Amino acid sequence: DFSKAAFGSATGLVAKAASQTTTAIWNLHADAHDFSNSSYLSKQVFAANLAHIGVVFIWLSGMHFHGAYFSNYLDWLQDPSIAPTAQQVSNIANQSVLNPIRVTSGFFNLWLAEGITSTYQLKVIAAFGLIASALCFLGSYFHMHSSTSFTRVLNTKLTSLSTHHLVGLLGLGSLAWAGHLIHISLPVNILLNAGVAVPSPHSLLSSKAVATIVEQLSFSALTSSDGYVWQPLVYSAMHHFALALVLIVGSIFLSTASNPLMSFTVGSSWHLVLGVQLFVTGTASVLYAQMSNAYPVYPYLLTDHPTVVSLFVHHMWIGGFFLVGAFAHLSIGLVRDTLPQSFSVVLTQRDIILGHLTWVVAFLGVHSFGLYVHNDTMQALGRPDDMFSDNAISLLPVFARWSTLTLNSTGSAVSVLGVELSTADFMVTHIHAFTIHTTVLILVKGFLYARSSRLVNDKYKLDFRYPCDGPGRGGTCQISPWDHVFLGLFWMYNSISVVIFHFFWEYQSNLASIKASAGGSIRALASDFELNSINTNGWLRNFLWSGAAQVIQSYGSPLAAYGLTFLASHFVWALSLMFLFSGRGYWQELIESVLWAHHKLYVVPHIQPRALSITSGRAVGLTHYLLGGIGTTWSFFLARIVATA
Amino acid sequence: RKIPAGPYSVSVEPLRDGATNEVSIVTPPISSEGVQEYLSLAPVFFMALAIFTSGFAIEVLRFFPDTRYW
Amino acid sequence: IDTAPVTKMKNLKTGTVEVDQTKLSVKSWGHMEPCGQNKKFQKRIKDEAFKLKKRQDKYAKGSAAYAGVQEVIDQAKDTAKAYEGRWCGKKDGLPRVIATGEVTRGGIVTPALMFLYTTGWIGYAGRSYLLRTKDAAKEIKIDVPLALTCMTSAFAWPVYSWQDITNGRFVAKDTEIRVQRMHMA
Amino acid sequence: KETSASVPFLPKPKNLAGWVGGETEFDPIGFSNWFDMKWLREAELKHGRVCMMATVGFVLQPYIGAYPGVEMPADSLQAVYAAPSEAWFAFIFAAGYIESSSYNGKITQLNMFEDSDRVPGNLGWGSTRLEGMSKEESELMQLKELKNGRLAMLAFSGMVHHNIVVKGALFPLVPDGWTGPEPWAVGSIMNNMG
Amino acid sequence: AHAVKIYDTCIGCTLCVRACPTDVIEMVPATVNAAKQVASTPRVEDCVGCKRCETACPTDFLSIRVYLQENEETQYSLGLDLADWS
Ligand code: CLA
Ligand code: CLA
Ligand code: CLA
Ligand SMILES: CC1=C(C#C/C(C)=C/C=C/C(C)=C/C=C/C=C(C)/C=C/C=C(C)/C=C/[C@@]23O[C@]2(C)C[C@@H](O)CC3(C)C)C(C)(C)C[C@H](O)C1
Ligand SMILES: CC1=C(C/C=C(\C)CCC[C@H](C)CCC[C@H](C)CCCC(C)C)C(=O)c2ccccc2C1=O
Ligand code: SF4
Ligand code: SF4
Ligand code: SF4
Repeated sequence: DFSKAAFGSATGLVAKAASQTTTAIWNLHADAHDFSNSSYLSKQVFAANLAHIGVVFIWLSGMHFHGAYFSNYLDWLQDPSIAPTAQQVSNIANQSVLNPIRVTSGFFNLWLAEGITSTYQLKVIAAFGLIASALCFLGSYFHMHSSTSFTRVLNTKLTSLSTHHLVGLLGLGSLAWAGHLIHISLPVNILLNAGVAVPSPHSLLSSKAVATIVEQLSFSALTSSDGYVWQPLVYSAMHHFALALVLIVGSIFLSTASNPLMSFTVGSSWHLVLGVQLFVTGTASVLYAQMSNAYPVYPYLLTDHPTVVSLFVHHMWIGGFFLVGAFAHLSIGLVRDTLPQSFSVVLTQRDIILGHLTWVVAFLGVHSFGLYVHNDTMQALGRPDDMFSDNAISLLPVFARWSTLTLNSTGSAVSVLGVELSTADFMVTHIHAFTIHTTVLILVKGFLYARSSRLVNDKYKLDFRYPCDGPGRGGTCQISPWDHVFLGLFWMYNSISVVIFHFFWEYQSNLASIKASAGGSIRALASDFELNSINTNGWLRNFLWSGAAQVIQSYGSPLAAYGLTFLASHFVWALSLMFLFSGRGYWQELIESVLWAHHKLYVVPHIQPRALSITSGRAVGLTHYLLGGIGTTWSFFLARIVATA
Repeated sequence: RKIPAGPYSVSVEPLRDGATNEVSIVTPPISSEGVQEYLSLAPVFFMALAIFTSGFAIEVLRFFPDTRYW
Repeated sequence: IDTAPVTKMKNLKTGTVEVDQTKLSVKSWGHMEPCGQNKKFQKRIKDEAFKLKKRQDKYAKGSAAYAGVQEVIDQAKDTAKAYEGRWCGKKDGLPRVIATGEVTRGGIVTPALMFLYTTGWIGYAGRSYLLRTKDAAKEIKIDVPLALTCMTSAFAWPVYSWQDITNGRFVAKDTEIRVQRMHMA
Repeated sequence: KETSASVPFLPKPKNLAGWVGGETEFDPIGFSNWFDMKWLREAELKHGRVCMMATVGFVLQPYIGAYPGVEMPADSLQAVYAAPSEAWFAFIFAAGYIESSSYNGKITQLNMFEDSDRVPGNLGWGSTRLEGMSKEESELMQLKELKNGRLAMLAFSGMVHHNIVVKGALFPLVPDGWTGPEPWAVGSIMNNMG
Repeated sequence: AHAVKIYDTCIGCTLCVRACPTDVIEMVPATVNAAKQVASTPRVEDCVGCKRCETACPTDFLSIRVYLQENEETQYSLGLDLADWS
């Protein structure tokens, strides 16, 4: 019965002759998670969320298992300066060169921040992660097959959901983590930094340990508690306690009696909630990426440069992807709602908002890339004093160089964070602003021109994802909100690539500058980024071509895998070009000739070979483009930062 | 089924009288014929074939490293 | 101030092109020699062994990593001994593949035959399944007993295929299949 | 309802009704329902015959020496290495001719038992002895052949793997100072602390 | 003006009429199909060229054919909304 319905999609695919094509298979994959509007839509969504939680628990259990069995975590504990490796590679083919793979996910620093000192603890965490994944799968099953409809959670029970998330989940989790810190993560780090052995973590919950050995509640303990690797954990514990208190207090001191989803259908309500949630998660990922190197929070984290770079770049990419998906699902919710009258002011200011954003994007692009091209031209013409640099026309970011304010018992973050900015920082920040504005322009245009436009006046009848409306009106390709998300994903790729390039070059420049020695204290400019990141040629020479030596000379070394992934990423990126530049009709005719060749030999497949649909071709091209570009940057960054740091 | 529940539900109808001592097995009513049919799907069958071929190649490479007998 | 290395042509004004029959064999070619006495190949093997030993020295004696690198070293030694019979140039030392057609060490005829048999097996198994399952349902839903029957029965593809080709059951008449005649031929 | 005589906790498998070894009706997995029984019986008979000849060869090879020149190794596994190339080619040619003329080219699972009266495992080598006798006696002889075939299949597998574990000849079983087989080499998921 | 044509294979579906976003196709009586009606395009000047009519035609090939004529673009064929040429 249930097993029969497991392949029910395939049975329906083969039931009708119209669905006996490869296009039907691609539609079956594309419409996999597109849970259609029905009485059980909310059940399906919640069960899918719980299943994903189980999948993430499987991933966490696997990571802890690798830390327990296939990692040098104990050696890293004895010497944090060593390379953290947590992936053994068996001797198959000839891959033995890369047998220890330096993991840059920061799990060693995280576990040290959690008070984990024995691989047995990692084994226990892996086992409990598998147990939690099993429980999540059981719950997802149950909710999909036997539970409440959940249709009231976004409109009727939204107050209960929001209040529970505010108090229970968020506040109680922060409070519990503060307790964990104060009780086992601070004392274990104390006894590790002091090198006085670590007892069982439960023995710290004895009321006879340092909890009552001394009642002094400041920075004074046995011998000399002057460990500065330990203070970030103290600050984290204080932050979590304060955050739990403020969340609990403000939740009961908040109205929360305003649900803007009364006017939206359940499917559109789910899509809008997903969009806003994706926006919040993406901006949180970007904020964490900035704060990871802005503020030290994990033990021996800043010392491990590949880990810092990987965390920053990964979370920037995830934030960009989720920010794009936010507008994607906002567009889906708007176009799939029967009466989305809520966005009346913005659908009636469609052209005003879009055109002002268009001017903003045009202005930012011309100005930023013209500063860059002007510097390129002046340096080429031998006119370094006409460039935009510190030794020339100076675009000093004055608004950056001021945070002075009345003290009122504060410190540290009352300034520009102790870093001086120059013309290169100004220009690259404006490049970032322009690229972000262009991505937002594409996404907002897709949202606004989703139900109707001056070109096509019934785009809401065409749903969210359609290839075009036809070659009429001069041509109407790529008008769909899906196609706007498709272009916004390219522009997000461009924006985040430039952002991570800026971060990586600044990071390497700072590492080289702090490698002055000790006596060298006039860094002049030096600061390879600050001196060279003012030209497109400067980038192309001193960042891409300069750092590519590590990734292209990695053959025969443990980074040969990074070199091979570099090549494979280029290959996938050019294959994307193949998919993006070409069109469905040609490939259909080529498949017609190939299918004649098949029929000539009595082969005759019945699932009729159809080339990828227009939207499917665009999606495949975009997937390959993102994979190739992100993989190239991944291989390049990792090889450069592991070989040189 | 007046209460809106999803298709293929192992849930008893929530509109019941006083507490019932009834047996409501929460396990999927799967079928051996259905399971065999599902594992015979083109994705499942061909991914299993690909896994078998890949593992066979892995073992051949392990026990006969490189092309020593060329 | 000099140009690229100038090569010397044969001013073949004799009116005949002489092909030496004794030079139609790998052993008679002056630019490739067996890997056993190729000094460059031996140097490559020595460098590989030295690098493997250097990698091994990082890990202490008796550790699992030491044993892994030791097995890698043994594999490299056995591979070198096997490759000593190959043909590897005179200045590169990298073993070559001889695609002339001579049955030699590192040749192509035997690998070509093995691959062609295997993939004719694959194609004939697929074609037999499609012929005995003329249905999209059985294409999306693989009939595993029948599929494996065809797969294990395609071992006789080279002879069955030729019999069908010569008996007209393999190819299809051009007037019975969907052929492109939209130009109204 | 009906249950298999051999396996009382499993259903009685069909397609084993009229067959030589079908009275014990042993088929738990149930390849009977999936495959043609004629092909399964032909394969079982061929495996049994091949393995009986293989068993007597494996036992008697270190005895009956070899071809003038080759040294039949005591451990019969190395006889493939000690075999001349001409001997291997002759063996391959003989096996190919014997197994390809036996079915007139219908030597495949799709075409072997498609003609009509292809009796499973009846290649015509002395079938006249069964042409006489009395049904029950002929079926008894066929059952003797089947049971010996199964026994020799398992026995030859055991001989090969005994020569693998001992790394020696078959007959000097459990050499002096055995103390159990050597632990298996090469890595695994449990070798790298799985 | 993108020329739009109707051929004998039309079977009076009226789907091409319902698919037109500018009221180009129109159903005339005829004695060639069982439906006793055949599409016609008397208002081709309004045809934008979207080929929605071709997407809705069930015949083996398009009984209604839209031939794009890029050298004869019109404000009605180009779908101009902010520019007037009349
Ligand atoms: C919380 C995260 C989240 C969730 C729950 C959803 C949920 C949904 N999205 Mg969505 N989306 C998200 C984030 C999310 N999205 C983000 C961040 C983006 C921007 C990138 C998008 C962009 C997007 C588009 C453009 C569309 C959706 C659509 C959908 C719906 C159907 C999805 C489907 O069938 O996919 C099925 C699953 C797949 C297709 C997965 C295939 C694998 C992908 C394509 C590539 C993965 C490559 C992998 C990472 C690399 C491989 C490893 C490598 C080493 C080889 C569903 C409601 C579709 C829709 O119609 O909505 C109604 C739709 O058209 N989304
Ligand atoms: C868009 C970015 C950009 C910017 C800001 C500059 C800036 C400059 N370039 Mg330059 N350049 C650029 C791109 C850019 N370049 C590119 C892409 C190239 C390659 C072709 C060059 C090639 C180039 C050369 C070859 C030379 C310069 C030179 C110069 C300098 C003098 C230019 C001049 O005469 O100004 C002209 C400025 C104006 C006419 C005014 C326009 C801006 C006004 C103020 C806008 C006001 C808008 C207003 C506020 C709207 C509101 C009004 C309302 C309130 C009423 C100046 C620093 C020269 C130099 O060496 O100087 C250092 C020079 O010889 N440039
Ligand atoms: C029954 C399976 C089958 C058979 C007999 C053939 C046979 C043929 N194909 Mg073909 N093909 C197949 C599947 C098959 N194809 C599939 C699944 C695809 C989609 C990827 C293609 C895509 C394809 C293209 C694009 C071309 C051919 C071409 C050809 C011809 C030249 C041989 C060649 O280049 O092969 C090369 C084969 C491939 C590149 C794709 C192989 C993909 C897999 C390995 C094949 C599937 C095997 C099947 C699943 C076995 C299942 C058995 C089981 C059900 C029992 C030849 C008539 C060429 C042609 O027309 O030349 C005249 C040509 O240009 N084919
Ligand atoms: C059919 C026919 C004919 C014929 C015939 C022929 C050739 C008939 C041949 C029958 C034949 C040859 C039957 C062999 C059985 C071998 C068995 C059962 C093996 C047992 C082996 C067993 C049970 C186990 C052995 C162990 O090894 C194991 C597993 C582990 C070791 O540590 C210990 C030992 C050693 C104990 C005619 C008459 C010639 C002409 C007629 O026209 C047609
Ligand atoms: C190539 C191409 C096709 C043809 C693509 C098809 C027919 C998809 C089928 C490709 C098969 C499924 C590839 C299978 C995977 C490959 C064998 C590679 C992956 C596995 C290897 C790495 C071993 C389109 O349909 C198309 C449509 C619209 C715009 C552009 C294009 C386009 O560029
Ligand atoms: S080119 Fe493709 S996407 Fe553009 S209008 Fe024509 S069919 Fe539509
Ligand atoms: S859809 Fe096609 S067949 Fe039907 S009436 Fe219109 S033109 Fe004629
Ligand atoms: S192309 Fe569009 S506007 Fe023109 S006739 Fe067809 S449906 Fe009407």
